[PDB]
Amino acid sequence: AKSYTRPQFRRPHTYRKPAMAKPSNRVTVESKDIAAFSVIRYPLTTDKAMKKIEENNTLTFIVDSRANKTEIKKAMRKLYQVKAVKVNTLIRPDGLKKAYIRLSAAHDALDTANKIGL
Amino acid sequence: PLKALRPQVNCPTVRHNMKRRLGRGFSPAELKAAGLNPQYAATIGIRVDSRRKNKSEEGMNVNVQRLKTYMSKLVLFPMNHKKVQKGEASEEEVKAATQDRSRFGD
Amino acid sequence: SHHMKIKDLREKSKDDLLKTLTEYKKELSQLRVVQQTGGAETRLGRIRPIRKSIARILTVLNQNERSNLKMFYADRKLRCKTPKVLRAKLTHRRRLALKENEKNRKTSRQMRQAHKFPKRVYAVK
Amino acid sequence: GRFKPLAVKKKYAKKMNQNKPVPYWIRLRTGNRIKWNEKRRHWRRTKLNY
Amino acid sequence: GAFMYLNELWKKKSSDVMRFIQRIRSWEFRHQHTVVRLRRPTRPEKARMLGYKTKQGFCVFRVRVRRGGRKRPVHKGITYGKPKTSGVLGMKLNKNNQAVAEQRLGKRFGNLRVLNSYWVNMDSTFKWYEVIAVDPMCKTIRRDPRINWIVNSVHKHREQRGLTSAGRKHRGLRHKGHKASKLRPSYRAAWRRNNRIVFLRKR
RNA sequence: AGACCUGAGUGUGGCAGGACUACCCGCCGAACUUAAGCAUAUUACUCAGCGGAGGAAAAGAAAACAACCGUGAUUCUCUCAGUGAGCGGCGAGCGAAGAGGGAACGAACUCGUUGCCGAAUCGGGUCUUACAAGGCCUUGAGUUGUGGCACAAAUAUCAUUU
RNA sequence: AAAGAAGGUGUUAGCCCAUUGAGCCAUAAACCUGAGCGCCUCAUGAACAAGCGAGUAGCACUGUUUGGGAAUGCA
RNA sequence: ACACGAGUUGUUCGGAAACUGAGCACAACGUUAUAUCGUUUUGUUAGGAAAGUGAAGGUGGUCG
RNA sequence: AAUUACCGAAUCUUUGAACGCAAACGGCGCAUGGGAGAAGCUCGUGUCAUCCCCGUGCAUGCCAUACUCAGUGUCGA
Ligand SMILES: NC[C@@H]1O[C@H](O[C@H]2[C@@H](O)[C@H](O[C@@H]3[C@@H](O)[C@H](N)C[C@H](N)[C@H]3O[C@H]3O[C@H](CO)[C@@H](O)[C@H](O)[C@H]3N)O[C@@H]2CO)[C@H](N)[C@@H](O)[C@@H]1O
Ligand SMILES: [Mg+2]
Ligand SMILES: [Mg+2]
Ligand SMILES: [Mg+2]
Ligand SMILES: [Mg+2]
Ligand SMILES: [Mg+2]
Ligand SMILES: [Mg+2]
Ligand SMILES: [Mg+2]
Ligand SMILES: [Mg+2]
Ligand SMILES: [Mg+2]
Ligand SMILES: [Mg+2]
Repeated sequence: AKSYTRPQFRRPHTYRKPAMAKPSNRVTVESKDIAAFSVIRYPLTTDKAMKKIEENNTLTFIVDSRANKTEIKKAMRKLYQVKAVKVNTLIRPDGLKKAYIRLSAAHDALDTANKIGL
Repeated sequence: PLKALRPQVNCPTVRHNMKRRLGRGFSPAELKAAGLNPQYAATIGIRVDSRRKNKSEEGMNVNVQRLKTYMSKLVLFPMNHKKVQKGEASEEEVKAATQDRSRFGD
Repeated sequence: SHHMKIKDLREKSKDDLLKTLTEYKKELSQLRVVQQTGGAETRLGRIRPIRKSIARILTVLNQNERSNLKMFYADRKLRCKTPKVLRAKLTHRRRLALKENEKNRKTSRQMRQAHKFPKRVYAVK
Repeated sequence: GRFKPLAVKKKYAKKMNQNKPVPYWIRLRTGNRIKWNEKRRHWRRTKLNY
Repeated sequence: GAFMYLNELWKKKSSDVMRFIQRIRSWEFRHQHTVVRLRRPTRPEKARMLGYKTKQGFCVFRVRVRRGGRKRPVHKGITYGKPKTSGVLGMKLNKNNQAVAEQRLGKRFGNLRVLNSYWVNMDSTFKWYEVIAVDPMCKTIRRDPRINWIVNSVHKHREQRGLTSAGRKHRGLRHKGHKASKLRPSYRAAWRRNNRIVFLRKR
């Protein structure tokens, strides 16, 4: 090359090829339909939980502790045909994550909680 | 044989001059005096020693007679037991054949 | 009760096996609610036969995926792009070791001396 | 206080779920060895210090 | 033959022509790194003597060690106990620098099995050695009968255990007879042998 | 323009890293103790420290021992020999080797050089059930030398079809 | 009883039980067998005057190591 | 205390994502029989080609 | 479809040499692929902006290798 106008030699940019995409490294099936049964585990049936179904609108579940609030809402749509407007998660001193899940006021909380059965 | 054939060699150091024992291998002049190829002798049960020097004719003739006795006792099975190639066994020899566990090859 | 035998489970396709996996993850999930809200000891107590039959559907799904992928890389000269999960796992030392097509390699002279002077079978009398 | 790491909170959560007694039907098995729990931690007697 | 002119030219190391070439080389080697890879060896007559061939898996590295004795690393020159063990500066290492150069290559480039090296050049401060290594995973090296022994996993770090030629020097394995009786196969193999209190069974 | 040499950047295919560490290999390396004190010496070329393999490691195929009527790679054992060896404030103390009886043992081979040949080589493709010690193809390495043949167990080189 | 065997069983067991033999059955490769045995392919055994390892060995000084002492080995 | 059952709800609060300070020491380089050693903010790594960002323009589907 | 023993087929969370970058953070990337998607657009279906999940590639050194370069290194037109 030529026309060196700076006091030091910085590296010229050669042509640089992209990396190949590998075919696979995992040989295991992963069903996208069962994938929200691990998000939502089971509902609580305690006294503070029963009060919030009736008085506010909310449902309460133990969920897995490594889910965010966005993927809990999407599992409360595919399992249960309801619309979550607000999830308030809580990692308990037991070690489990508990979510308070408020429904969209087009969906009754007791009508969902009878279909689940609690 | 379980142990290969070894020559008779003397012992060094004037304390032990009057003694004899078994050597490492036959020199490639005792083998040639027995009409025998040293590369071929290692396959038919004979130990060979390229280092030993044969500084007298009495110690050379003792070990040639060990090689002359060994080849007359040797049977030497054929490669192909149907097409015999040379002076080899004749299957009345390749069926009566045995081994020794005589602890020295003697 | 409901218990997937594997002999009638290996004859299913990949789609019907997934459709009966969502069927049985869903039946396990609505027994986790009767395990928390009282629960009779008969309805509850189908928790092992469901959870072990989910384990049979997933081991038919996974053994049919490694079978249809090991017969995707040993088919032709694509065996340099075989992913290492599908390769023959041995000891780490045994993969680096010299194979026996190697390691018996010998010189043109080392072949000649084993052909000009081969080790004879013999006896003594 | 309020600050703890979650990996310390999840170790403190395991020890709460281990601080439960032996149930009674353990004491009715055949080759039984266990009367009491021998590892009942109390917060004042012995400190975990996580 | 062509070797005989190369070999006798590298025995005239003190002549004015070879003192000019080593002058230029020792200049340009002390402006390079401690470990440098070459395409071809600096002495091809001595590299092939020592095991190199112009094959695929062979590779040569030039390694630099510093000269002089071994300063004992006691703190502030202060050491304790009996006065025979009081010296700091006049003490000398029991490995030659050719072995130390071979170990610095093979502890640094772990995927390569080094066979032996050779003297290249001296300075007042440094010595240089071309260390011949070989790639055990190269398909040329595995299929070639006179070098495939290096692929077996007992030769993994020959340099770190004193199994190279320079290793066998400082172990004393250049000698065999009455000059090596205390050290065959090892000093420890003879110390253990000569000092273990043998208890015969019926005695 | 292009080449060669010496260096870069990415793509692709691989490998090293930690564990164990009883034994084993390389280094590093004490002191208490003993000498009725103590500094050489001893403990000990041992403990501790650092590095590295294996199922063993290391050694091993004479620049050997001998001084014989000679022996014949290494390793190990009993013995040599606690030595009319030797070392040592010749103090305390330390300390072998050759020979001989054995164990094992198909035990030997490969480069470099020299001489004669000179890419006959190696890797990648691909085709034969085949990542063939097979063909065929490749400037890709390589002539700054890969390979073959002969060199004391030798009687030598090429043909070839039996 | 070719079985006495040594464990169990409510109390000291050859006889209550398990055991304690000849042998039967089934085997991924590897291992072993006229270097087992065919076929294809591929190699090839036997016949018909030159030199051999150079910062090397040695020597000197120093350091260490050794039974090795006008210096055993090493640096 | 003991047994049993519960109890910690966040777009904005504290932290992180996302600052620099006293300092630390990864890479690179040197050393060391040995890296488990040193240098590494006085504007600042490394005998030291560590910028993969892109002004303006050329090429040809879109908005006045 | 007992149970037990054995073993060939699999599963094998978070870590750790720990290796995308960090770390008293269940934290954050750059490419790439898949997903879900109640706003839009579409003639309720499709499609789907951010947001949000999931897989894979990416430490560093080195060996081999098949393209882009640097050099008042030596040439050469
Ligand atoms: N009576 C005292 C005990 O003797 C025991 O040892 C005694 C023997 O076991 C021991 O005998 C040893 C023998 O074991 C060892 N393997 C070889 C040695 N040849 C024997 O020693 C024998 O020969 C020596 C002279 O040569 C005699 O002095 C000795 O009395 C005699 N036993 O010598 C001791 C003489 O009786 C123990 N050392 C110990 O329990 C205790 O001192
Ligand atoms: Mg000895
Ligand atoms: Mg290691
Ligand atoms: Mg003591
Ligand atoms: Mg005293
Ligand atoms: Mg130690
Ligand atoms: Mg070995
Ligand atoms: Mg050659
Ligand atoms: Mg010298
Ligand atoms: Mg309490
Ligand atoms: Mg990490």
